[PDB]
Amino acid sequence: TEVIAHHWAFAIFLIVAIGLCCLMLVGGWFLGGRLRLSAKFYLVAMFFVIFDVEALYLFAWSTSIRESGWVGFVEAAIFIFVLLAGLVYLVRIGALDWTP
Amino acid sequence: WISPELIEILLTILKAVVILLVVVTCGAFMSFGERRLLGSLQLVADMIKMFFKEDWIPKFSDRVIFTLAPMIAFTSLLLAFAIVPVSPGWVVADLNIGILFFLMMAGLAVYAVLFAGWSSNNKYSLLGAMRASAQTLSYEVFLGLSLMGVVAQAGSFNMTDIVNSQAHVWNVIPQFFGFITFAIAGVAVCHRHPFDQPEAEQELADGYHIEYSGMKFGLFFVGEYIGIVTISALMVTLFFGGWQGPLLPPFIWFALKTAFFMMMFILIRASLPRPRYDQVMSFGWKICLPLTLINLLVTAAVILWQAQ
Amino acid sequence: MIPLQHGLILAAILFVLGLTGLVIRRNLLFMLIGLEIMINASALAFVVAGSYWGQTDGQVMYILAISLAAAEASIGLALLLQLHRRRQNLNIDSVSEMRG
Amino acid sequence: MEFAFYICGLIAILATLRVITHTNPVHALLYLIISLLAISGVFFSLGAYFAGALEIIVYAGAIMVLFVFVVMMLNLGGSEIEQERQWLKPQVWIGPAILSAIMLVVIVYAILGVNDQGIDGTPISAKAVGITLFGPYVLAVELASMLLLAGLVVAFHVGREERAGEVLSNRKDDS
Amino acid sequence: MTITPQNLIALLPLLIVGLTVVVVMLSIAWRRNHFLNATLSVIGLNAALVSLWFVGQAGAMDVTPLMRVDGFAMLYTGLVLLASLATCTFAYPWLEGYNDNKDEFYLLVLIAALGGILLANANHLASLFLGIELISLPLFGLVGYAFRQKRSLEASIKYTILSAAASSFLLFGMALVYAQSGDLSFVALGKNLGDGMLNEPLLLAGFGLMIVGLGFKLSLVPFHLWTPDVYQGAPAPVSTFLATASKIAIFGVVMRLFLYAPVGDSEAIRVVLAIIAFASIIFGNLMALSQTNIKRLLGYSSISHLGYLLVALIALQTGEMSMEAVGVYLAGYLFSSLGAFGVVSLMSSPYRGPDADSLFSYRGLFWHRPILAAVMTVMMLSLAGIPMTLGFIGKFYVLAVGVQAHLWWLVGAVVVGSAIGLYYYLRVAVSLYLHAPEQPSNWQYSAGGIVVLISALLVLVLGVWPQPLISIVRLAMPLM
Repeated sequence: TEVIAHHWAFAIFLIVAIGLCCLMLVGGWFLGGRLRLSAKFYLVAMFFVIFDVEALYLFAWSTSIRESGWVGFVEAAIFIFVLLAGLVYLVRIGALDWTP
Repeated sequence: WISPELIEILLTILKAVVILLVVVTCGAFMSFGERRLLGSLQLVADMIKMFFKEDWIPKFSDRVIFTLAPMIAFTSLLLAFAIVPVSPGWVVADLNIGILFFLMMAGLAVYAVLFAGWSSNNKYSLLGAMRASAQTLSYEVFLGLSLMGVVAQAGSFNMTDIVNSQAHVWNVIPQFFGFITFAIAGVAVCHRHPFDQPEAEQELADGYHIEYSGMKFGLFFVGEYIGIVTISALMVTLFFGGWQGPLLPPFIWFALKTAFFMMMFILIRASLPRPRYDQVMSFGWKICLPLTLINLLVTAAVILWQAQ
Repeated sequence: MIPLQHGLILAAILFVLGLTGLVIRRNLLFMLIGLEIMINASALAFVVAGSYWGQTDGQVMYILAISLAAAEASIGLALLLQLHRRRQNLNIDSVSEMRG
Repeated sequence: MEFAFYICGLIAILATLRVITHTNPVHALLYLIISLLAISGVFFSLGAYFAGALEIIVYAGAIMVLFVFVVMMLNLGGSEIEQERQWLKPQVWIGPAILSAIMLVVIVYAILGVNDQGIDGTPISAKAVGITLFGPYVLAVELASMLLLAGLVVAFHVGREERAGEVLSNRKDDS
Repeated sequence: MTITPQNLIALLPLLIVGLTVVVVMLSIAWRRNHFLNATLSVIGLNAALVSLWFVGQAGAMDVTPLMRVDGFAMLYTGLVLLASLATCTFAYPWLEGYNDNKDEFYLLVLIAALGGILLANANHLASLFLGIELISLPLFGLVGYAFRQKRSLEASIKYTILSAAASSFLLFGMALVYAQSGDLSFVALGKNLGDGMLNEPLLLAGFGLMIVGLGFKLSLVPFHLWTPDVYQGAPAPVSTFLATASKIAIFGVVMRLFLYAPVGDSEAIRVVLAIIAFASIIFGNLMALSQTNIKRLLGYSSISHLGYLLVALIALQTGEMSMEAVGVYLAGYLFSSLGAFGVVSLMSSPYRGPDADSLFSYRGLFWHRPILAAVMTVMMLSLAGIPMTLGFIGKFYVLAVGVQAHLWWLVGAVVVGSAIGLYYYLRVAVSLYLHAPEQPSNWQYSAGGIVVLISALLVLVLGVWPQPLISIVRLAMPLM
């Protein structure tokens, strides 16, 4: 009898936000009378994807930080060490600088 | 059919609609506020002019994603504001994932830039959209870790638990590295001035705002500013004291701190120049990400040390 | 409230549609799209299986599924970029130089 | 939260059906985006809040980003393949469809015959996933980090440019 | 459950392989050197072997719900480690004439060795899935390492797409068996059932989809169509690795799954694998008949050898010696395929650019390199189930296991398949001694040479005297 009201508020918020944008767009509408980009952009998107999925393990670690003891801290520390080893490998090879 | 449960539910619906209108008018009004800091009826006049103008669909484009890119740019970072609590009894979303939802919205924010770049049948606009999208990906990768510093300090994702863990000490002073990384990531993702218009190094690149006229351009024009005000709300509710103050009412305190942080954003508009693209990407990949990972490890050791 | 049969049938239908789109389409990009559809369908089936028994192992298997999806998407898109840069076409029936 | 689950599943099936039988790929990727959103809503309706938040964070916030990034990068509209229109020919369309539909009917016959206790409540938050992610399942995330590192190494080694230029016209066999 | 300090001893080969992964990666970042990175990888794998000896000095226990370490896990870890060592020693002369970077190869080989060790130690469904994916995904960049070449890129494309499809199949089947049985452990996949209820639809269909995925990963029929193209397109050390170590680890986790789970008593999965093994042996020996390329022939030979492994696996619940037979046949098959693919790698070394077509032309091999021809024909004798070689000992064990549990159809299939197989085996053996129509001083080429001749001496000695192999296989017994 409170979370149902909160879910209803979320629903009307979403529905009336999209409805406001729709009515705004149609009120603007009603009145008045062979190449290739690159490969480094794909590489930086792939860096974002892989480090975001490793950041997912950090996301799930951050909620259970206290309930897992020092052994969980050690495991997340060696996880982050592997992550930073990959990042510093990427830094040192030269695949991370842009140089336009 | 008069029942007090229906009255309370309708009052909650009224709270949702007034917070939506107040955040929309806050962005619209301090758009003019920033333009004065660089006449509140001038935005009403601008809205009338934009309403009484024809939206141009290009004849080489399609009528779906050309209009859906401003849809994303407005509504994604608009519903990002549903997370923010302004008071113990004036919140619209009390769901458990109070940080992951903002991460969803920031992840979907890149869709507007990409879809606008394809929708403008123009190679230069496509290259500019690629540059902007690469930048915002390169900063939203560690946006999550900058939020996870405070998340790990406060335990759960719920913003109520965040602002109740801010009772003894605000999270700005133990985690200043998380604060500056989140400020940098929020500047870059919302396309604020230093990490803005990456077409400055190539004349074969153009903006994605071009070929947008009337309402489809006004959607971006108000969407970036609703985004920066909800990023400021995220910032205060995470690192500063959410609704916390000695004497003045909590919503007054929240409004004062939000206003303070976007006058700080006006100071950002005034002070620093725009760095080069290679420097921006090299910064966001080499300095910010190891620093926030080290910040997470340090706050883990701290919160596991004094755990008694 | 929700039976397991309906959720598993939804996941199975998604897996069937992803396999169908993987087979019937000649484009490699659409083939990768269908592959991610089957990966998401198997992940959805694992989520329903975990949510039925009340254990958290289904969500962990979902995390492993999306990690595999991320890395495999990165690898497949790099291979797609190389195939476009070399063959200048994405017909998967064109690269069939290996006869029996 | 049952009618929301059913409608999210129905529009997910519809969205992926328009994904499978589409012509230009950016609209198919958009349909897959709303399909992933619907499956995220399904995940939310079953108490797996972390799973749906993850689908829009990772699967719809990073993976579809990679797909549209590649598509918007190398400039396919499906050129020289839309005009052929092989998938909208029937002699190729009956075979795999009825084969994989035979698979569908046999696997949903295998679905039935299991006792129905229903999807319960008690939504599993990220705290439970955290406490069972670094307890019994430690080596899962350690070697998953190793697996993601391997995938990054593979795709970087395969798909880099080897040429200088932020605008490149297509040469055969890379000059 | 938590991991005690004494539980770190059984974890030691995996930790050593991960430590040498990060050490090799930091050495690539700091210097980008070839010889130093290859030496670091070899030193890491050797230290992992000494760590395996240290594990053998310690006990055999369940480290986590994911992994249980015992003699079976030690044996398969050792086999995968020495196969990875052989892959590195065959890959250094091939990478000596490579134009692009040549250290990510060692990084991916080390990560795939880690995945093989995880599959050897896998006591869990998540551990099984993660192990086969950690094997599959470095092999994408291993196969497509020579992505300048057309055929390697095509093989990488085919392997990546089909492995993604089979991973989806395995994941959906694992989801189905998790929906049926409320535990992801191997030992608790049918514990909630009993009194003839074990043949339930959901568990059987999920195990069927898992069978589909693992039959892709073991080149079984009719999921074997990826085998010859992937063997031919990939570089010869990559073919060596994905023939020996990947398939050894995947069959080891398959045997552990079918031993620990109580679905081995089901008389439907057993019949399905009987049909699959029959068709695998017969079909692979049939399509290996009219083959001129050696890599496609070795791929079909691998299909037949996993067929022999599968018939050795069918009688696991009755023969009581099936694990020992599988271990002995895998040692023999590992050494024989190692020697054959080592000859293939040494004769196709260096890379010599992507423009030149990398055909083998094994005819006349004796007249310019006699030792390579000798070890190649020794391995060709070994793969045929011919005596004075270890492959005959493995075939004898497989036939004894098949005839102990009265698998008459499968025994006849093994006999017919071996009789068909020795045709092209001895055809290659003769052709490497004929006259060539048309037609090495480095230390590491000599290292590959002593590796392949040590493999030849090993198969000859264990063919004329297999008793130490039987003693070290029977000493490694899993906890029932």
